[PDB]
Amino acid sequence: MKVRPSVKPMCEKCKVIRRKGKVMVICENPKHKQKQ
Amino acid sequence: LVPKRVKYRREFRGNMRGRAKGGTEVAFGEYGLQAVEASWITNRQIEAARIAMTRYMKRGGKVWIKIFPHKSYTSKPIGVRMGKGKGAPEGWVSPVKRGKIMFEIAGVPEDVAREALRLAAHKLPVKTKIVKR
Amino acid sequence: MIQQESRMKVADNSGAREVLTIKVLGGSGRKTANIGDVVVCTVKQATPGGVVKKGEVVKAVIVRTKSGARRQDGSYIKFDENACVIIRDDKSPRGTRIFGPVARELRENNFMKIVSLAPEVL
Amino acid sequence: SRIGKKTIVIPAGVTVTLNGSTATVKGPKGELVKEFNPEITINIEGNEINVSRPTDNKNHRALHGTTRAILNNMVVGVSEGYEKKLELIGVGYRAQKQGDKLVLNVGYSHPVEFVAPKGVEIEVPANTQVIVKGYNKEHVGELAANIRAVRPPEPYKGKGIRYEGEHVRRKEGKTGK
Amino acid sequence: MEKKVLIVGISQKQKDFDYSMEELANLAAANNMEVVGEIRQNIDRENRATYVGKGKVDEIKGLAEMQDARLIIFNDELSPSQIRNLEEALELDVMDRTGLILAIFANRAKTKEAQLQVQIAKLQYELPRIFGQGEDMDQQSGKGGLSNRGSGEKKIETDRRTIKHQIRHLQKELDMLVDDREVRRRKRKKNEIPVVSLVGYTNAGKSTTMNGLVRAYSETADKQVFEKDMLFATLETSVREIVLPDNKQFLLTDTVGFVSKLPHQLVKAFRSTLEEARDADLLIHVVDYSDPHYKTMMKTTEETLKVVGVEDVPVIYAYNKADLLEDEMYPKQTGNTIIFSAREEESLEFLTEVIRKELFASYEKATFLIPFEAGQVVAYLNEHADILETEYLENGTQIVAEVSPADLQKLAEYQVAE
RNA sequence: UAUGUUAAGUGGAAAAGGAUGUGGGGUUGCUUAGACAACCAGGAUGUUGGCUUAGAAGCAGCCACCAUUGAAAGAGUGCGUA
RNA sequence: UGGCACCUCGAUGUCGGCUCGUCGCAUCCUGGGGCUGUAGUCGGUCCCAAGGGUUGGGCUGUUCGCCCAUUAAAGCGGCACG
Ligand SMILES: Nc1nc2c(ncn2[C@@H]2O[C@H](COP(=O)(O)OP(=O)(O)CP(=O)(O)O)[C@@H](O)[C@H]2O)c(=O)[nH]1
Ligand SMILES: [K+]
Ligand SMILES: [Mg+2]
Ligand SMILES: [Mg+2]
Ligand SMILES: [Mg+2]
Ligand SMILES: [Mg+2]
Ligand SMILES: [Mg+2]
Ligand SMILES: [Mg+2]
Ligand SMILES: [Mg+2]
Ligand SMILES: [Mg+2]
Ligand SMILES: [Mg+2]
Ligand SMILES: [Mg+2]
Ligand SMILES: [Zn+2]
Repeated sequence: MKVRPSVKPMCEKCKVIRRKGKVMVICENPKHKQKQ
Repeated sequence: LVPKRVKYRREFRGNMRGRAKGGTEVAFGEYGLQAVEASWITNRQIEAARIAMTRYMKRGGKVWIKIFPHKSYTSKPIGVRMGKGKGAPEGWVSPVKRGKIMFEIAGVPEDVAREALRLAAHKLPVKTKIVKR
Repeated sequence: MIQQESRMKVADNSGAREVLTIKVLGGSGRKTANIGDVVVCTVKQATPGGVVKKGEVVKAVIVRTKSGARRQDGSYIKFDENACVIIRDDKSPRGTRIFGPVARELRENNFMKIVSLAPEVL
Repeated sequence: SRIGKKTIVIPAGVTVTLNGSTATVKGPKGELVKEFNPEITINIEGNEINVSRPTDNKNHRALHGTTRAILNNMVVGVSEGYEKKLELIGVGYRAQKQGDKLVLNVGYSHPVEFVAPKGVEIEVPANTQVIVKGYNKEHVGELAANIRAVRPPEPYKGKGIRYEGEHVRRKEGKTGK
Repeated sequence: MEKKVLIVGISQKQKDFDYSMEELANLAAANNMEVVGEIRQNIDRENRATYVGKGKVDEIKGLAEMQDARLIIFNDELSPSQIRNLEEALELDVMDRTGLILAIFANRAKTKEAQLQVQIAKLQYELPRIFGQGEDMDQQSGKGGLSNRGSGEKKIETDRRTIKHQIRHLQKELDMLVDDREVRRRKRKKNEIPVVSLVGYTNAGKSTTMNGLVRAYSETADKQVFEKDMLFATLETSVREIVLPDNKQFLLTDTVGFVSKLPHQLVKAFRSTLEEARDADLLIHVVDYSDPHYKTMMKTTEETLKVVGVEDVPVIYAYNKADLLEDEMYPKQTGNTIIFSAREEESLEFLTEVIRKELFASYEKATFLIPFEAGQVVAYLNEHADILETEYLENGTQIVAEVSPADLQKLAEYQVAE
């Protein structure tokens, strides 16, 4: 996981979702997992 | 960007009240960066923004810089007290009021222009927007 | 009870004769060592022409102490001197001969060659 | 809610009753009972169940949809049932059972033991194949997930316990040269 | 603008003393400065107080005030007392060779590794000099007496402690950066790719050689390395793949150049930087054969390699600039020496042939029989080894090729005895 | 009291930046001659287009991107093989 | 590291050590986890976590530092530099 203030997509399969009131990115590539 | 010569080596800092006097419209190119707030902008910041936005376009099109650093500012070193005259000049600055267009570009399509201006605006201490003629 | 700065007489064939202890191994705040413990140490006197030289940093096992050991059946043993044997990274001696009596506790700690080379195992 | 508006056709042999907000479903395979919020309402007749939506705002829409889905799954599970399937990949990876106790040899120094709860059963067609069966979606899914979490698949050889409907992301151990 | 400077030197029993002043002028011309006059003195020993003696100071001051200079540059490292004395006598600004090299390095440091290295070198250089520099304020004579309230220390202790502290912080950041750097070498070390490193003097032609080799034998050949005459052009190391026509792979590295009379505070930075050359598998020493002084350069080159700590590595001495010389034939190999011109296809072919001969010498003949339906191994052979001939048999494919011991062990089942 | 907004205890502390939170407006595309989402079926032939390569069969890379039946069907969107 | 001169000049004892600690977390060890240029071994980086633990000497008045030998580890700061 990457914990940054600037979560945004890194490729064209990344998806931006919200869980428990946090913005995050999920993807097939595990290197693209981000949480704000 | 430094003036070749000046009449005086020291100058008041001034203020930034009001909307920009002139230069609030795109006049040479198709695209421009507009200031939304007021700020002092140094020549290092101008140079960094220019290099970023010029490198993205691969030396295609044309770029106009619409602000010049006419004013100088001074400083005092660490360990000196107050008094004993004014300090020594350090750098050159341009006071930019809200509404001023400070960079213009032409000769490239929408995408290249907008992305170059976005890359440039991240080097500047002021809040900006992108406008088209 | 051997702690740092205590000196011991060397009871084997190597060139050393007297040794000063530098560190008791086996824990951060450990202070004293007993029969069957390994110490780091330095050679203070040596026999000219031997394998171990003066000023060398070595490690050794204590084979008899002046405050000895108690056995589980309720008996005790004590000696008139403190003595050590210079050893390698494994538990093997660096000499070919061992002098004086050695305590039986060396066998429980698996110092087999020292036990077999001794004149007497008490 | 398109889901919330759909009709539930009751199969033969299963009976559904309402005690206030509580709902009870019976049939050939078992009995279910569950509590929903009173703001939604349900009609009852011979062979149709309809859940209605008083209001059009957000949470109310979501609750309508999920209430319909839960009723559908409950009735189907009572009537036909539910199952999940599990595979083991790797040398020496073995699945067995002694009575009502699943025993897994998945590469540890000890075997791993599982016992099913009430309403759920475990079946072992082959030494490298497991099946979880029951009339409750949540419990079957939870037990299959718990079994799979013992030794999840790994990307360098594919070894572990996985669903049949899993695609494992595969990596190469040595690259660059 | 451009500053006017002077350069001052003593014979000091140096063997040349002329190339030293020439390269000092070149270095000054590489710092946006121009030399408007040099002073030399043939004294066999250095003066203890002013480095040139009493009369030479007046002569230097007169020349500076006639040529209108702003700074004086001395050919050797100065002493803090020497600096104080010269500054008081000349009423100008004084700077030495170490300061000049540090100034050159500071403004060409882009990556923060170089920036931090130059920062620590500058602070280490200025740390001993602050004594008399700060004593002028500190030696105020009148300060007080016994006070029953105070710091319990003298000001000299306090300022010594303050200046000592920050050095440790900067060095700590350096160490953390180098440790992070060792992470990126994990893949290279885990595999066993041979590595060959280019070393030599400045402006020898290392970067041009690397660029030619990369254009000849790389997949992403568009990745070029900067080249120019100027001065210390490359301040960073680069690593690239090279794949030979006979299907062999190695890595080529490029490092920085150095010059004679090198500061000791910066040789630590070079020792940090040349850590890739230290663990190299082969060394290529580029020498500018055209320059008459090239011989001297070679010696000082080994000296640098003796200090950073690279030894017992096979070295091939390559003499560049063969085209610039008349009545010479190239490329040619003599012992462990190569005569060639970097900007030549044939010279690069010869150099890569020499490299292949030197590195790979355990690739021997072997024959394999790969069954048809159990295929997918001929592809490995063709993309990991050089073949000679293959045959289409009824039972499979009969290949013969020259391979490495690892391939032999991996393909031990397919070997056929004769 | 009337009409709205907010779900953070914001209210009751702090920026550049980041974001399918939520409400109100204004434009525009398709749609009961059936739109969007799922489900069923098809998704073909010259032809493995040419070059290069030991290969390259849509899917290492370069140059081309036509035609037929037909409702459409890419000289191929991605995975996969060597 | 500095700037200012707001309390104290009918007195607010000032460095290092010893004795005795207590608190913060921006975590040195130990506990849980995500990513890896994670095959294994050994590591790197980030998230949760302050329960407990966190060495003896040579030199120097020294704090700091260098060195010797250990340890799971030899944390960084506040408390009138406690
Ligand atoms: N006539 C001739 N000129 C050459 C030859 N090889 C290189 N040169 C010239 O010498 C120069 C070499 O510069 P370069 O290789 O960048 O020097 P460098 O070794 O990188 C200096 P640094 O150590 O700072 O990187 C080039 O500009 C090129 O024009 C050659 O074979 N013949
Ligand atoms: K901005
Ligand atoms: Mg004793
Ligand atoms: Mg003693
Ligand atoms: Mg005095
Ligand atoms: Mg910002
Ligand atoms: Mg909004
Ligand atoms: Mg559809
Ligand atoms: Mg008073
Ligand atoms: Mg001491
Ligand atoms: Mg340890
Ligand atoms: Mg404190
Ligand atoms: Zn992605």
